[PDB]
Amino acid sequence: GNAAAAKKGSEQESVKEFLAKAKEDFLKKWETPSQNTAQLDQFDRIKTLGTGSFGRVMLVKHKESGNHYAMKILDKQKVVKLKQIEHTLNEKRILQAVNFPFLVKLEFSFKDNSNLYMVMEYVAGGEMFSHLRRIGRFSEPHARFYAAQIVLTFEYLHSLDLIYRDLKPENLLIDQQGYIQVTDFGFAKRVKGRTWTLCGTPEYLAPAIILSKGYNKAVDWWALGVLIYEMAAGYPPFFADQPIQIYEKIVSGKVRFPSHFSSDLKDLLRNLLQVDLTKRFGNLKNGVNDIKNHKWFATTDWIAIYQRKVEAPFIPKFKGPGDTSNFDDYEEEEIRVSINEKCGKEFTEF
Amino acid sequence: TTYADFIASGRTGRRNAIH
Ligand SMILES: Nc1ncnc2c1ncn2[C@@H]1O[C@H](COP(=O)(O)OP(=O)(O)OP(=O)(O)O)[C@@H](O)[C@H]1O
Ligand SMILES: [Mg+2]
Ligand SMILES: [Mg+2]
Repeated sequence: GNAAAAKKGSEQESVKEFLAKAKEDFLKKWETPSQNTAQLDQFDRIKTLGTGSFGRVMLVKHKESGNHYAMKILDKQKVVKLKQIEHTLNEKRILQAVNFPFLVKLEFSFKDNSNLYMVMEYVAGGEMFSHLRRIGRFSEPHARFYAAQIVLTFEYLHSLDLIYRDLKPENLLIDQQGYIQVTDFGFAKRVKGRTWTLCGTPEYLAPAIILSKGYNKAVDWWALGVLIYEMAAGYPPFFADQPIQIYEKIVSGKVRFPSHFSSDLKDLLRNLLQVDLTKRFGNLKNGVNDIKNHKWFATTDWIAIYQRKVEAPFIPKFKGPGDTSNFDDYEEEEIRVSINEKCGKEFTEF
Repeated sequence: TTYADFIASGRTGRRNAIH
């Protein structure tokens, strides 16, 4: 009624101011990035928490404090070979400048002759991926709880002219309170307007990215559509054995929903998985509000989510500091450091 | 079922990014 209208109308003026102060803070750091804030020997390398097509993330304990952290290690030479120089510079420069409840915090960063290091706060709950695959699928309220956090995060990121570009269960972690911690800013980019790089993860690529067309922040909203679908169904809306097969499905414009999906969920998803980006939710005149006001999110207290006052639907087990039981095991490898500095000029600003 | 077809496919494990 007239009460909700006032509540919604007022809250928007508030988030408006919030975002305003947030941009000031961000800009300050974006213009003058922190650099060389620690060194390799101040940490003891414990175990590999995960690997990607780019780096290795290892659990580590800070010697002069005992505190644990998640350290991402990138081989400078490999970065160059995979043509990820600018992306890597974007990754660190952006990650060190952002500040939001659901974004993993970058504690320190530095480099040596061979590698680039990004020391993050260790999120011990494990990837959303493992829990999702183990459980099968999340109930709509469970999926909604996480979705709401992604919506707020993208509102934040997008307001700073940042595009995320790699939303997936694998890049989302659960903290001790059962809340989300977005990691992997490898494809994050500060850009006003269209961009063209082919990047992301197959199952989550928007049609524009696949068709080598320029694209904008709307790809993140499409990715959200895929995330919610996968979280609620247990499998992706577009899957196959080869990426190209997945791509043909993505651009086709055809999506089928499980019989157990609610009417509200299907409607929201048809709007997010909208091939026509001019008709896609999050990219219309009212932007992100079209999503926040959508029926599927009717029971979502957005301000409460931001304050982390909502009881999480699931809280991972934590047997104390250094506990990596929520992560798969990986084959280890010595962290080699050449006596010769590699790709110095390329990574000067890191 | 769709879920059975997914579970039997080659991409049910952790997915790495492409570039
Ligand atoms: N702060 C953290 N706390 C705990 N685990 C983390 C943290 N950051 C990353 N990880 C784990 O390490 C993995 C690898 O990190 P990341 O995704 O950034 O590597 P990547 O090379 O960029 O992977 P991708 O193929 O998606 O590009 C993550 O999937 C996650 O399991
Ligand atoms: Mg990743
Ligand atoms: Mg990455």
